[PDB]
Amino acid sequence: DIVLTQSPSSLSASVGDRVTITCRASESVDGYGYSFLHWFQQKPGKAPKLLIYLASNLNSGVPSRFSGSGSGTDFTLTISSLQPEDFATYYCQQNNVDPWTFGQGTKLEIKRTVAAPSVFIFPPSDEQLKSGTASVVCLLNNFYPREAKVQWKVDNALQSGNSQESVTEQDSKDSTYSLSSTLTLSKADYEKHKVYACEVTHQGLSSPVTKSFNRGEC
Amino acid sequence: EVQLQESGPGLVKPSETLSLTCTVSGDSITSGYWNWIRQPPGRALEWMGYISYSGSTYYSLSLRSRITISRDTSKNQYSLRLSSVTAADTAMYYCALITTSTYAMDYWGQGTTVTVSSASTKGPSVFPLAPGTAALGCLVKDYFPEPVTVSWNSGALTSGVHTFPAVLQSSGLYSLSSVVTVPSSSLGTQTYICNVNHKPSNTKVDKKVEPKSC
Amino acid sequence: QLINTNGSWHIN
Repeated sequence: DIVLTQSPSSLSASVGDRVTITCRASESVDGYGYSFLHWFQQKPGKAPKLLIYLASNLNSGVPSRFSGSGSGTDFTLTISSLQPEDFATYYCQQNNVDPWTFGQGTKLEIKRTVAAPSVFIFPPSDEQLKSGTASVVCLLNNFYPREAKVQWKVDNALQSGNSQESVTEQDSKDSTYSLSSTLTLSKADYEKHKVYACEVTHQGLSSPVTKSFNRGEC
Repeated sequence: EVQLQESGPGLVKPSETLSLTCTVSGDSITSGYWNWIRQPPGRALEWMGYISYSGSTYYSLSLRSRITISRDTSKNQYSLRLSSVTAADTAMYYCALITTSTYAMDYWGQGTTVTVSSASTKGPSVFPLAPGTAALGCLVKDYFPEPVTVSWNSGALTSGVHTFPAVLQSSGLYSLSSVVTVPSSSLGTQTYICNVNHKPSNTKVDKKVEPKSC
Repeated sequence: QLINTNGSWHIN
């Protein structure tokens, strides 16, 4: 079957940098003077948006920094000078050769300066405690780069194996990340200890930041 | 302007048949080409098939023995049927239109997630993450399958909202939190409610988040 | 306007 190969599969660039993404078709996608090769932009959790149609036509409403080139088997998407909102996965798509296909996507990541996280800690709710489980949540808000270390401590005892992390995708305006770390304990285990603390190590912090609370529906 | 909207069950059992409908507004399905596209989690888009303005169809060869696309112009809808599903069919499913203005997939629905699993649906438990700038949120625990969506104040509060990717727990159920930052001075005066939608179980939960004591 | 049949666009 026809295959579309994109290159590169991922790239990191700073705001204002030029971006070039290639799409190679294993056979010609041309017909009747057109190239049936289209480019899409897909942001996290959203449907793809058409950027360029028929190789070189800018779709209505798309910023002019986007352009497409190419013919036959070789195509290029160019972003002349990147904006923060260009963070996305980009796909090529051909619809003139059976079977229709997409490229495998190119993920564009945005590089920027260091931003320290703002840290918040949340105790478990009384309503959750009834159920026999306690979730303690630590929020790291609006930081860069993504790399961060979160260490839980309960009555000064370091925790391991009972926490899970989740990180947002880069923000469309300032390219930062936010992260949650969730510590899961038994109600019994939660009620036997007092001091709950989340310690955050990140490039933007000269020394680790700890947020804590003392238990109890006090 | 044309708008496309997917609907149908969010969970299907292995071996059974997946059905989805795309309801179209602002344009008649007697123009254009009406497609189904899918995307397994974290993977590339895959074109499945179309039904045209005339009722002609075109299906992906690898899906032919399992796929049907049908339509009802009185309802201005078209539908996907996919038989004998497996875990390979777990995906976000999109309907998309090709118009002859571009010969491209120029208009898309928002997508609907279908998970192929023998496990039962389970709606979420929602708990408060209680509060210059203050943070607050909702913990959305123990639901299946994905996804949940979260809004704040019925969509009126959007700035500073972060809803984290779901994590699969050891229980086989999913969890996530949604947080927002707001002025500390607004605490006690402004009400904050997280609106959790779990379409797979047709459950909605609206949790008010306020300060505690200690 | 071109017409699509079996994946390919043609005159008609």
